[PDB]
Amino acid sequence: RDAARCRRSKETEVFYELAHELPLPHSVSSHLDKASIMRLAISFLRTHKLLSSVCMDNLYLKALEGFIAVVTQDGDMIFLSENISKFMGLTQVELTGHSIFDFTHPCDHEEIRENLSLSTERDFFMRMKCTVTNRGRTVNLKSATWKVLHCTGQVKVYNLSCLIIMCEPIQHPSHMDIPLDSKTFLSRHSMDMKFTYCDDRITELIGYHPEELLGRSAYEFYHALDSENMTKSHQNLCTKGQVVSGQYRMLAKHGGYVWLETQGTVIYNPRNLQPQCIMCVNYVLSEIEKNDVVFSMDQT
Amino acid sequence: RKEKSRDAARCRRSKETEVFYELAHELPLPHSVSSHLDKASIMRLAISFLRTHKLLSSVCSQQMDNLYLKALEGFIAVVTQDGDMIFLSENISKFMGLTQVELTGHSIFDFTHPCDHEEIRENLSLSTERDFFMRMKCTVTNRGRTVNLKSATWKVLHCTGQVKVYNNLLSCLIIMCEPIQHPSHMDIPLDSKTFLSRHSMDMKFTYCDDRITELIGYHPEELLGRSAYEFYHALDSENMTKSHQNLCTKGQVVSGQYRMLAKHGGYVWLETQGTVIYNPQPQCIMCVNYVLSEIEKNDVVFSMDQT
Amino acid sequence: NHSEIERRRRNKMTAYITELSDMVPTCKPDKLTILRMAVSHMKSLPSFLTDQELKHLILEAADGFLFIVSCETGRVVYVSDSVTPVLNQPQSEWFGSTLYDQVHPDDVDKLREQLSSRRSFICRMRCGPHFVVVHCTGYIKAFCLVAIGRLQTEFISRHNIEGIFTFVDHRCVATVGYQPQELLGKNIVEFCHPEDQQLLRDSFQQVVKLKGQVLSVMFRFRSKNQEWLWMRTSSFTFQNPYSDEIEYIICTNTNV
Amino acid sequence: HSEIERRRRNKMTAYITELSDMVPTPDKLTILRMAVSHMKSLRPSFLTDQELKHLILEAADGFLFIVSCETGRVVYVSDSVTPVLNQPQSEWFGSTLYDQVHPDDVDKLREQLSSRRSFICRMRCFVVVHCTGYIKAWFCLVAIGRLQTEFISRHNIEGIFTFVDHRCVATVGYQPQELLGKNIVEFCHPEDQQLLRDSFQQVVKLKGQVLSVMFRFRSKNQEWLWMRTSSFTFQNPYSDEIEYIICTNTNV
DNA sequence: GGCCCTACGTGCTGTCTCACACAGCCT
DNA sequence: AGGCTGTGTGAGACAGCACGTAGGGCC
Repeated sequence: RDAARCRRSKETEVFYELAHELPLPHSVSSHLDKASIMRLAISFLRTHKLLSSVCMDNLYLKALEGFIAVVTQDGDMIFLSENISKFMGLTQVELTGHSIFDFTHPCDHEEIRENLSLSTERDFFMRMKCTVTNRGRTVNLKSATWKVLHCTGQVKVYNLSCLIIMCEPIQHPSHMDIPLDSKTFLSRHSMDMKFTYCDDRITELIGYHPEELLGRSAYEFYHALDSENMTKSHQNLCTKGQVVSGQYRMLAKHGGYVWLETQGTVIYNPRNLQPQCIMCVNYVLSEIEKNDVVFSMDQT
Repeated sequence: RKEKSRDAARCRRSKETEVFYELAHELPLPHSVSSHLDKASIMRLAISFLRTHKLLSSVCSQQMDNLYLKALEGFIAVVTQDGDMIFLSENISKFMGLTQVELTGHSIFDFTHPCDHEEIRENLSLSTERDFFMRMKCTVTNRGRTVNLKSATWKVLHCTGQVKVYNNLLSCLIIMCEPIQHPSHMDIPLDSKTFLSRHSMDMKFTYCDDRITELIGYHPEELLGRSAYEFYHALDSENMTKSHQNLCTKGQVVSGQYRMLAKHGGYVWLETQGTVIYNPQPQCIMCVNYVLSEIEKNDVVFSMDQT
Repeated sequence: NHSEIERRRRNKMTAYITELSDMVPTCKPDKLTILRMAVSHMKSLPSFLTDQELKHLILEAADGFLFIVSCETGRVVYVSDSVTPVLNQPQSEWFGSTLYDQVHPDDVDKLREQLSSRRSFICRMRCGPHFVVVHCTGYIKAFCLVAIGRLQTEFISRHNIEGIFTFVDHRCVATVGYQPQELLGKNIVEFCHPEDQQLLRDSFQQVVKLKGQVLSVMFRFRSKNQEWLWMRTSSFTFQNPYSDEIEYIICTNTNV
Repeated sequence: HSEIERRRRNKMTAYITELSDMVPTPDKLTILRMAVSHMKSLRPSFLTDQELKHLILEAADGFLFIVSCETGRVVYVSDSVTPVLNQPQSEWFGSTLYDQVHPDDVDKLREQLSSRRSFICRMRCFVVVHCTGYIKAWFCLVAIGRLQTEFISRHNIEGIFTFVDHRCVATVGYQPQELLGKNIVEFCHPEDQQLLRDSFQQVVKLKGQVLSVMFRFRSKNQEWLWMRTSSFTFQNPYSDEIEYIICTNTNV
């Protein structure tokens, strides 16, 4: 009964080492529970290796609207942006090494699993735990609320897969902060993509009067080639709650089309959490193109 | 000002607590359990009791009657259109441990797998028959061993029942959940007219019980590696593939009646209770088949394998 | 955070109070008054439901009936009144009879072993002759069995990738006039019109190549009477749900 | 208790094994010593700013550009604008941002530029870039760029035309405004009308999977063609209501 | 000022985790 | 005697709750 009383003290004296050496403040580095030390050391070594293989400066992260994230084949985040705390209530220290499958909705695991496996560009929507209340006060992880993140990036291989995803959030229409412009009109759609309340700005941009759109199905305006993309986006919106579309042509009132880009949202009832209606924000990327042709019956 | 203002608040709180603890006495529960119930539980139980009594008076309106619940092998569970459970059968403790008092009144979506929050939503909202599978949390292990909530293992239930609309529109769903017994721990006897099996992941015969020769006619060693889809009648292929998909995505299923080709012509109706196996990834699939009738239309020949 | 938990609890209590406000028929901005009124209403009205209501609730959902039999002799000791709406039989017929008599005379070997501690079996009983299947389930007590009873042109022809007849539905005896055995083992191209094999070959090579999508084509099939008739086909390749491999081609030889 | 301790021990063993594999150089005690020695040789944040830029530029695949808040002038632009937008740094230095975008998109940039910002424009190369940035004292704006025979036609349940792409001018010969309002069967061969009608009344029953047929299609000049169509019915993801029957007409 | 619904926090208990103590094994 | 597994211990931090006082808002 000496080694047990000696090695255990020896191990702690050693485990305190490999912890103070981490690139973190000494005060914080001295308060780790003998497991985060390894969880951080292994991640730091792996990201340094991957960094080495791949290999105004301090303004790139500040300019960015999202948080960088790295995921390996298993799903262990080996690095996260220092500003993740702003969006998600979690911090880099306590979320660097945990399996990504532990911080995602169970229904969305399949998409991530497919994306990780090896055309290298990737684009998917996943739900990640968030512990930041609407008022801005941080809350404990025991009351996490799901948040949708729009992720883009490309899979990479180093001398052994990897993934570099730059996730961003989607602004809520009712809590908008970014200023608008002269080419943005709001709108409200029924749960089956049926117009129910349209802003009066369409009369100047597209060519449809506000009273001529209330009731007609939305799918009867998108160009045929974009029907598949719009159906996929609407399905994602219905299943998740928020979606950002691509670039789908929209038919005008006298021919041609004008490009758009939609950032949908869903509003939930506060008495039974039954979805009420779909709210969308529409951008415009150009003017009327090919105005001397007729596509649909309505325009004729 | 402050001295008088605070005094009124104390009296108001005392009166509220007295009324709250007096209300709990009215519930149809023993005084022992009622006394220690917290206020929120008392409110939830009162709401559930009122709603269930209203439904019974509106829509659902003796010597040997108590035996009904005991004979039934499942547990009744009324679910409203908002996902709230307004009544759970008292015998739910045996199947899942969670007592009626603890669970009654809670939202159903909180006690089910998140991936199964769409099937329930579709079924609850409006042909007034329902037959679907769901995954519900459990706290009782094999042979009976209560544990904490955080150690819950999901169970698959064969939910059956019919919706019912009662004028206040409000619609209450009545279901009869039935857990599917694990083949590894069978408790009911297995009568003679039955033959066990064991298929691979993609539904290939890997091992068949010897009774198949007496029942159908195929030799136990004659069906190894052959895909099962080559035997089912072409009319039941849709049902069989739906059952296989449900088995893959939900652990266990109870496939509906279908027809399986036998030898020298004819077919025999079968009912299968599939069950996946999880390695402490999936490994293999077992089945507990049933036979309902002897060979029908022996002379007729359908497939090439029978010629 | 303590504040967030307290706010959530307060909101939940307020929502429950609001719900109870509407639930009470008699009822009013108050909380103590609303609670008192709810108590007063509950005064007018041990288990949540009496034993007389659980029976109705179970019957509405499961749609079954309770029956009792004796293991020694099989005589029906008692049958619930709900037997009439289910099996369209008066209580007198079931009462005083033997359960073995109320089943079609080939499933006796199941009930005989089952009756002679839980019981569960699938059998069929006469419908007052149409036969239906009911999932009998119940337990055994002192020795008697108590168990509720719940309740539940063209011819398809599979094919191989090459186009061989791997299955022929029994309807072919009338739809085409050929015995099922004759068509088996022979390529569908042979039975086609003298010079039409190009269309069928193209359709078969395209159904297996176009990622498994339904195709339709028309031709002139022969018959045992040596006549040419136009029958359409709907061909699509089956795919394994998990492995996602080609199993066979399902063709519905619909007749015009 | 026992299960939790066993899981913790297994996790610790796995971490030890992974750390041993990471190091290049045991008894579960020399491993930590070797790891700390290796860490001492290398190497306050996890990664340096340049190392973070090397990852941001590889993930987002954009660049950084600085513009003024007075006359849309550019002070400095990152060198990464060579691979993307196909242009040298000379043009993007001392010029005006309004002169490097589509003429029709000037108003959007003018309004957005005049403390966060976000918009979509099309810089010269045309491409689509999702500008995002903020405002810092200087006033100047800092933002990071970024980067993202057949004939289709819809149909109603009955079969009346409802939409035709502009490719009809070449695929068949008619103008897009001629086919609209006329049943497809009218343009089909009299002998093939039965097959097309049967397919059109069967596709609605066969919902969710495409159906393919073949027949003869007319043209501006009296003749016969061979068009293979893959028509599949459309249903709303939520309501599941039949809306229209897409017909991805193909020429064969 | 007359009530009455909300907003933050003292103290408490019953649980959660984590690292520290005896059993035992091939080199 | 070396490390390796299996076993129970005391201690800090926890969420649960109820109950306090208090602005503040309808008469």
